[PDB]
Amino acid sequence: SKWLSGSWGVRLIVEGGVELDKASSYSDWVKGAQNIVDNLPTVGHVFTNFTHRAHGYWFTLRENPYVDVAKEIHPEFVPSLENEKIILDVIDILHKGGKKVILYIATDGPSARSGTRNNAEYKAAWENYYNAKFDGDEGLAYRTLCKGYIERFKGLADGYWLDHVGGIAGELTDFIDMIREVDPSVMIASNGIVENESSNKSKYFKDENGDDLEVDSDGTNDPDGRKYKIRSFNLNGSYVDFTSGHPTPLAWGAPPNSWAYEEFTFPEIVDAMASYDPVKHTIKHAWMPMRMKWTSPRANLMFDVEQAYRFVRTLTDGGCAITWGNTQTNGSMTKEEMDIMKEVDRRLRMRPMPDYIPYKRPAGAKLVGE
Ligand SMILES: O=S(=O)(O)C[C@@H](O)CNC1CCCCC1
Ligand SMILES: O=S(=O)(O)C[C@@H](O)CNC1CCCCC1
Ligand SMILES: O=S(=O)(O)C[C@@H](O)CNC1CCCCC1
Ligand SMILES: [Ca+2]
Ligand SMILES: [Ca+2]
Repeated sequence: SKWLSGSWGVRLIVEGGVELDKASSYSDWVKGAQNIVDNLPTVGHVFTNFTHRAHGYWFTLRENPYVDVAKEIHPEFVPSLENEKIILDVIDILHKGGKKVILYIATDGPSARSGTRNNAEYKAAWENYYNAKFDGDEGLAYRTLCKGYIERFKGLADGYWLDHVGGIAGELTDFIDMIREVDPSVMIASNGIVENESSNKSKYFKDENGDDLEVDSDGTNDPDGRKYKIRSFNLNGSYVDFTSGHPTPLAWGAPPNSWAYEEFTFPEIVDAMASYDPVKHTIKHAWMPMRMKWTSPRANLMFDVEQAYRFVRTLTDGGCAITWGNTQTNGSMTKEEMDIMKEVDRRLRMRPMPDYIPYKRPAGAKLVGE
């Protein structure tokens, strides 16, 4: 379990399903994986894909011991037999490079009742399957489909990051139970529902009256005046091993480099890990987008090297983990981001590591309550 504590990581997006088939002719994810290994020796872990980013009906593997997905469900759910080797080769390079591998799953699956883009044809094909073979029990159908791939990733995936969990077929706990039944040693994070041991509301920082804090301004030249709440990652739900780390949503106007994360979110979990008790606690982990969008290289890059270095240092010094939300082009990390990752890595290899520039509240940055 402990490998995640103090680890920093990057994302290598691998597409799934028919989208992987379409992207394979002009992309090389093997190069992208080798690129990470060769340039980022200090990186401890890499996030990549069991499903396509944010889409539960596109998988990175094809063959499945419990279902011929192409013949029984829909051919676009799986890549070609040749292209299913992409994710396997990626994992081999990362493992051979000494990296741990966390696999992303959009758990709302083909019915797409959460963040997966709705696709009527995909949903109908899926319903035809689970009604014919599972007599209407979508939850068991979905767990069984996924089980086949969890089985194939045994020893390859070191963890799983579950998204869209409010739309999962059946009970999320049954789905997590299924994973642990296949491989009880993998680390599991869930983007909601089972992280907060105390409640099913999202956890925000609060004042003495129990009201949520709100950022008013990010600084004198804040480009977006929308106020936003500040997520806490101090979450110890029993079903998960590490915190999902999803910060306040970008679409609400919360920048991923928010000063409030340096002042509230990160110090809280650094302090939590200072008392880490594996019997009681998750490994505290942050997944911070590099840009104002998670996966679009055209979105504004929100980190320079000095702030990215402080983010990684602050969290990993304290035994937390951090993952970057990197973007990919043609199967390799976007250059402008790799340049930053490389400079972070360079500094982390120095002995002593150089001090980071101290966090100071930006000019004009303030809470509503100030
Ligand atoms: O980074 S991923 O896409 O794999 C998972 C999640 O963090 C992204 N959520 C956004 C929400 C806004 C619209 C598109 C998806
Ligand atoms: O993904 S779904 O819409 O199906 C599940 C939905 O309950 C999750 N969003 C809540 C509300 C906003 C703060 C975070 C938690
Ligand atoms: O987190 S809570 O549900 O307590 C309140 C907060 O989420 C509402 N934010 C919306 C979201 C996107 C449009 C602008 C405002
Ligand atoms: Ca949807
Ligand atoms: Ca703002």
